This record gives sequence, C-alpha cells and structure tokens, in this order.
Amino acid sequence: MKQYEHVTRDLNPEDFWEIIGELGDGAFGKVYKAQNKETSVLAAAKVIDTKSEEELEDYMVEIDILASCDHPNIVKLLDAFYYENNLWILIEFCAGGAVDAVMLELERPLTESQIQVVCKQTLDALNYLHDNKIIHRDLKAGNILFTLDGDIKLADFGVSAKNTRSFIGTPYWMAPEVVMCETSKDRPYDYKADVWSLGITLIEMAEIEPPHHELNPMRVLLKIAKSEPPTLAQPSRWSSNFKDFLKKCLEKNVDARWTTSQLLQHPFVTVDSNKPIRELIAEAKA
Ligand SMILES: COc1ccccc1C1=C(Nc2nc3ccccc3s2)C(=O)NC1=O
Repeated sequence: MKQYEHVTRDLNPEDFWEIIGELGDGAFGKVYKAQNKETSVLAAAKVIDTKSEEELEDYMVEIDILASCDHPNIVKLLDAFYYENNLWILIEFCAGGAVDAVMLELERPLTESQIQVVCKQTLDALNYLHDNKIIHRDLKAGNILFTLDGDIKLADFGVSAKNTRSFIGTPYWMAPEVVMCETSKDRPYDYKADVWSLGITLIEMAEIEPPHHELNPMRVLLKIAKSEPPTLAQPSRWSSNFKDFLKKCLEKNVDARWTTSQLLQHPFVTVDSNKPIRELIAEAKA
C-alpha cells in the first residue's frame, strides 16, 4: 500500500515501453533495451523479480538515488513500475556502451589521453555523489558508459547507498557532533572507498584487466588486504601525472587517501576537451 514517489503501481510497463533488445545480464537479472512507445526515447530497463513488499523497499534505494541525482555524468531515472511481481527501472540509455566492453571489442586498452577524459568526468560524477552523501560502491569500467557525443555517464547504482540513511530525550549530555548530526558516516572516510575503486578502474582502463585478475576471487581479497597497493605494470609508458594521481587514490591509509575534492585539483584531470573519446567512438563506427 506504500505509495512511492517515482514508482507506478498496477500499470503494465510494456504499455509504455517496448523491449527492443537486450543489453546484458547481471546480479539483478537481464537488462533490456527499451523504447518509449510515444516518445521513442531509449532506455535501459532493469526488470527485478520482487515477491514481497519488503524486497520492493530494498530495491527502492537505487530508484531514490537515481531520482535525486541531477548531474550530466550520472544516468537519470526515466520511469519505474511495479507490476506482476517485477520492479521495472527505466534508466537513461548511453548508446556508446560500457567502457570495458569497448576495450574487449577493440582488444586493446584506452590510451592515456582517453583515460584522462574518463577520469575527469567520472571524478566529476563521484564528487557530486559524495557531496550528496551517496557512495556508488561498485565503480569499475563496466559501470562507466560512453555517450555518442564522447562523454561518459556513471551507471548501475544497484548497490549504492545514501550513507547517512522518535523521542529526543533530555539533551544536556549530548556531544556537539551528535547535535549537529556529524556522525562517522557523514565524514569523508567511507566515501573514500569509491576513490580507491576509481584508482583500480584507471589501471583497468590502462591494462584492460584490473590488478589481480589472474587470481581466484578469494585470493584476491587476501591480496588486497595484505599487499602494497597496485601500480601500472609498464610505468614508463605513462606520465608522472597519471602515476601520481593513482598514488593518491591507491593509498591504503584512508586518512591519507585523497577526497574527490582534492583529486579535482590534481594536474592529471586538468582537461577541457573530450576529443580523445570522440575520436575513440568515431573510428569505431567506421
Ligand atoms: C553499465 O550500465 C548498466 C548496468 C546495469 C544496468 C543498466 C545499465 C545501463 C546501460 N548499459 C548497459 N547495461 C548493461 C547491463 C548488463 C551488462 C552490460 C550492460 S551495458 C545504459 O545504457 N543505461 C544504463 O543505466
């Protein structure tokens, strides 16, 4: 009975959106390519089997995050429906596809000039999220999408979190940070997990695969905990700016690891043209 701001109930999503293809699979099942029947707008459509009202509430976090964000490098919510025990999420379509799929299709990594554009725009998106106390929690090249104009959008907020999400009592003993709602979850610490993932994603774009890709996943967790942070395999092929930006992300001491606000001041992401990505997608169309 709970009325959700952005979710229609009891209407058939396919009366409005026509499935015209498949975009891939994932933890939440198959993701379709859909087309609005009236406007012809394209969309990625998540279709999530949800049996109970409790499951619906859990999946709603992604919808409320997408609905609340308004940033050019973050995919927008187009529609959402709950119908025949499925939650449909209609999300802005990016026709350039995911960055990891591009590297696999071309069988080569991105160049540094291309990485620099992706890094700047992804950082812009991450900084907006952190400013709004959102943690993406699944950053990787597979969750960065190319537009046909040569920009990127950050996608798949399926495990993202609003990190800060009745009587008061006598207040005389409350700490100032309690009164001011500056809890540990309001501080930079937790959001910096995304900064680490950015650094791994940069190596992934530089080398097609992330560090430790050859290891069993359980062994990868041990390596992450125990090893020094990863570096580029062929460091002499890459600029000191790129390697330095990575060092500020791939820093195991969380307090020393840079915030997105600090990274935005770094010379690696002083760049004002997306032309390397326009070139990447222009040759791919040939
Ligand atoms: C990375 O993007 C998403 C991940 C999960 C759910 C939706 C998306 C997504 C698009 N692309 C693709 N989806 C999928 C889904 C599975 C596998 C590959 C792909 S590539 C898109 O254009 N707009 C979107 O929100």
